[PDB]
Amino acid sequence: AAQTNAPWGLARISSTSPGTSTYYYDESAGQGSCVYVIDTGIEASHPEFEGRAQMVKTYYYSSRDGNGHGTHCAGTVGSRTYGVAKKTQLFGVKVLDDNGSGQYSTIIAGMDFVASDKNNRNCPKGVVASLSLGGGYSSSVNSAAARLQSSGVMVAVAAGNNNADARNYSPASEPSVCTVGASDRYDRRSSFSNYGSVLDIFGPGTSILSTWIGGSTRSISGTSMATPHVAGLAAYLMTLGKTTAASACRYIADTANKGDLSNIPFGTVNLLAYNNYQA
Repeated sequence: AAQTNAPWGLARISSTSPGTSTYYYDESAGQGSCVYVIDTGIEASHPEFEGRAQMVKTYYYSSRDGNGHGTHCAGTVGSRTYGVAKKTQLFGVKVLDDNGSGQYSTIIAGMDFVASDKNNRNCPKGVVASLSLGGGYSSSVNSAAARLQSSGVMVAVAAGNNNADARNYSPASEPSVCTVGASDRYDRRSSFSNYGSVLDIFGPGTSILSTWIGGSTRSISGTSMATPHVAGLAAYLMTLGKTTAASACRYIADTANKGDLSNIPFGTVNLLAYNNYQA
């Protein structure tokens, strides 16, 4: 399949070269996979989700995305127009309040919830979790991601937006999950994108156009918006049977576009998410 005038980030993960505008992808589009978006929630009524999005857990007075961040990332995972896996199921876990903040205990509880709730769902092609959130280092937030990953969920986490080594950030620094950094439309590391040895892969993260609350669209920048690109790709590749949850991060790393990024610090991997789709 092909999406003309796709968001540049979509076009980038189907292209070896920057600056293209068409998103090429297998038509299976992540059907049969599930991606938990652990965030502010999802405006599941957004027409761009076509009923493929639903809230399954909130840790606040409402399950509504009164922020837009979670709807934005869910859009990059599986929205019709702005999404990588346009057929995947999206489940919303609202661990961030409508101001984008959230305590560690509640983010651990949401990760612990996904690891169980997945056994309640139909995801024959496997389960992915996109975590477009972060904070200071925590062994207990790290271990929760490791538990979610070990339970059989592909865990993609943002590296953080601190222009620093991600090893001081959580869940970013947890070794076993897929720590995702942000690139930009000219194949540079995003000015804010964290780096370091713990990073496994880079994704489009600067000026990402996706869904927003109120049925609108918005472009925002952040490693939080690169994560859903890799989550979506993970669901995509898992639906294709190319990988599994346990090895999806390694596979995306092996099949990435190597060495395409500028201002990648020494010791940080130079790998850009890439579906390697051949029409």
